[PDB]
Amino acid sequence: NRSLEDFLRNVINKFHRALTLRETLQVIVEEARIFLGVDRVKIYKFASDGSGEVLAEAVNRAALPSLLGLHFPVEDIPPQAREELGNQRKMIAVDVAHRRKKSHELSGRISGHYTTVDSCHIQYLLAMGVLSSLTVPVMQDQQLWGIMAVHHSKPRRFTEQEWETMALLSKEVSLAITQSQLSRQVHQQQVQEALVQRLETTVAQYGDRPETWQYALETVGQAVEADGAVLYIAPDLTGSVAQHYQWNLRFDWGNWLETSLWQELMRGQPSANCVPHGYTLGELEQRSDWIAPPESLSAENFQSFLIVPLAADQQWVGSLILLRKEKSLVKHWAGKRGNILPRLSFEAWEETQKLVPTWNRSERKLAQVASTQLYMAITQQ
Amino acid sequence: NRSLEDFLRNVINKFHRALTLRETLQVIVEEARIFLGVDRVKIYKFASDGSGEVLAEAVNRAALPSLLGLHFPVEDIPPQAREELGNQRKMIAVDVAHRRKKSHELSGRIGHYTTVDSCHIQYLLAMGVLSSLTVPVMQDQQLWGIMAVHHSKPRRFTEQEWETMALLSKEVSLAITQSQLSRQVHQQQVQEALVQRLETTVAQYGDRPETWQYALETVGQAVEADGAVLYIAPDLTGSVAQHYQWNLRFDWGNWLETSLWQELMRGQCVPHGYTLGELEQRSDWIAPPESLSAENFQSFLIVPLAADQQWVGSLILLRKEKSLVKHWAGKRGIDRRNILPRLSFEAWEETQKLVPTWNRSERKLAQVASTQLYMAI
Ligand SMILES: *[C@H](C)[C@H]1/C(=C/c2[nH]c(/C=C3N=C(/C=C4\NC(=O)C(CC)=C4C)C(C)=C\3CCC(=O)O)c(CCC(=O)O)c2C)NC(=O)[C@@H]1C
Ligand SMILES: *[C@H](C)[C@H]1/C(=C/c2[nH]c(/C=C3N=C(/C=C4\NC(=O)C(CC)=C4C)C(C)=C\3CCC(=O)O)c(CCC(=O)O)c2C)NC(=O)[C@@H]1C
Ligand SMILES: N[C@@H](CCC(=O)O)C(=O)O
Repeated sequence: NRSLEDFLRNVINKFHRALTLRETLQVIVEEARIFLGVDRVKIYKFASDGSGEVLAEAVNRAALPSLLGLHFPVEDIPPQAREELGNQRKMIAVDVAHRRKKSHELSGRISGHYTTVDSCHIQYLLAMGVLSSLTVPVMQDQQLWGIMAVHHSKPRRFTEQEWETMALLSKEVSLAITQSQLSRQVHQQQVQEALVQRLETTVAQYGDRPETWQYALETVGQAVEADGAVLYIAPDLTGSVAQHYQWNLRFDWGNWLETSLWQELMRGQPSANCVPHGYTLGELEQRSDWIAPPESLSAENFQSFLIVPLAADQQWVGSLILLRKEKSLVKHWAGKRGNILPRLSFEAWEETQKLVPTWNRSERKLAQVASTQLYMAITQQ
Repeated sequence: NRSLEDFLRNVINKFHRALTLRETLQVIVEEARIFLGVDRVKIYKFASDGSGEVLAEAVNRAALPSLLGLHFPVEDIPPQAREELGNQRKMIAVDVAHRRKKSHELSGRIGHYTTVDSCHIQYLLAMGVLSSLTVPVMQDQQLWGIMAVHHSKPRRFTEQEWETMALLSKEVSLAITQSQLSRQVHQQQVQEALVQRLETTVAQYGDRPETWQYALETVGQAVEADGAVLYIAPDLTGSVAQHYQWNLRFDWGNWLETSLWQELMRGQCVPHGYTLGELEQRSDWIAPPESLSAENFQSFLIVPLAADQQWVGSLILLRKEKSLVKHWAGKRGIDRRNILPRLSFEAWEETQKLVPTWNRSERKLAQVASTQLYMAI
């Protein structure tokens, strides 16, 4: 007999009333650095393409540089090393001055063997001013989420007491990542429900008037974090012209929406139940029925479209159109990357990248739930 | 630059100060029952043998009975059901009155029915249950247990409720991980505090024989043994074969000189476990007096204090037979357990006898203390 909105709030109040993920990573590296008495302890998180970022860092600035916020390319860690770190779950200790390494299991020991290090990784570590390195794999969903990096500018051997402690801290990071990922999912459930309740109240208050649909559309566009949005309402029983509503736009899509192109698009039909389908601008232009929009239309940098038909079997009543502009992202890399020899400079290199917007799992679900509500509201609930 | 003792206490203070595992399961089931408005929500944890226990429960007592603390046997949940819940991670809903079921993925979210086996139908009817939702609880990609949602009346669960239960299952899984990691850190302190306790008694209390008695009781308490034996091999040419005892009635001075224990205290500092049944079936086996066997020691953890060449002593950690009592939900038959379901789930109390084992934490701890003593004398 308790509402969902009240229930989700109780989950966070009791199970997710903690610190953020970033703040937790920061606490962990500082405790490791003090306990080890080393120059630098970092936490590095892989991206999908194998590259990564330094998310947390405790560092003696007099001894080592700060790599916080810097990105490293995929080639820095070759498949051989990733295999040993992830699938074998090996912590790796590199003794630079003697060009040797050793591996201990992240799991346990129940009881060291030295191996010669490749000359590239030796120069690499030298270029960093590092003579002692301990790489600790961070696991999540049986995958290498990233590493914990312990660096010292002087020769430094680690006792087993220190191995086990870093292995323990690795599980703490894994714990926090799990915590943060679940708290994210709960919060997405709150946003979903808050959108539904807001839409229901809007209709109950205003009814079947343009103010309802204008307010509802931009409420949805804001929840799904789009850059712009359009709600199209088809002619009802015995004809009722056509209604369209816009948010964060500049020109009237009214005439453009009546095009053969958009009538097919809004229904989710190719030829060129509220299942949202994503599109890029470059894909729509390749349609056989593609008709160019006005001049000051394509200059708004709108590149990503999420079109959701307002339908239910033999009943199509309209469509929800969510838009996203091309975004410019800045990444600071450690040295100039963009082969056989390692780079010997790790200075901050700035790069700007025009990324094509994507509609993730949560946003697509949110758009589905939103359009479903819109369908039920249009057919007079 | 920091000691280990200070570090581990900071880890617990900063990451492990919250509700216990038991308290969290009880919070979770109570929120689930109130939210769903059903008669009973339970959390059920599997043992290694396939059986399980109702750890937490929220129940409308005027609608359904209480199963809190009760054990259910392995036969109740057949291999195929464990496969669906575990490796396939299926949430299973049973509509008893129509003898049908539908399955949904624990993580899948964006409706088909199948006939339920007649046995599981009788089973749920015997419980007074007409509507059931079984949600797998995972840990390390293994089926840790289930969350059981039971209603006496027919009840179809909406999509919003499926996701919500799935979310609570992830919450349970999180609390389990936190609990286990909290246990590891605590066992790290026990191992640490043992060492510092010994070292304060080594370089300060001299080489008095009273030290080997205090270290024996300190280690014995840390490993939570019922009795401890420290055997000192003859020193140099021919000193004296000594032995210290803790919580040991009779004197094992004679039995230790036997080739039975002489071979056991030399391996063949890695700890190794033995049950009494193993010793009795040994080709090398000589019986002890009745006064020694009257204490009923069944589990032996022998840790040879040696480094290849030099073998100066051996550590023997002992545990008596344990008696565990189980409250089975209904009386189990002597045979034909997979043939017919029980129709009565009244608490049947059975006492069990078992030989205690030595887990990874205790064997690691026994190894730490043993090496600590080897370098001592
Ligand atoms: C040589 C042309 C190329 C190359 C090869 C290479 N790398 C490794 C091992 C590792 N390199 C890293 C990189 C990092 N360590 C860090 O701390 C950070 C920042 C947080 C980065 C980006 C890691 C983690 C490993 C694995 C663990 C280790 O310490 O070795 C090897 C293997 C070494 C060996 O054989 O012993 C090789 C061959 N590195 C380059 O940059 C070139 C492109
Ligand atoms: C028949 C002779 C034997 C038998 C077989 C059987 N069981 C199932 C399905 C399940 N049975 C359980 C048991 C429990 N449910 C609970 O809620 C609790 C907590 C107190 C227990 C111990 C579970 C979890 C399942 C799986 C999920 C489900 O609801 O189905 C089946 C499969 C049913 C099917 O056809 O799908 C079968 C064949 N059960 C017996 O007890 C007999 C000894
Ligand atoms: N060797 C794999 C990674 C294996 C792992 O994740 O453990 C790679 O380079 O992508």
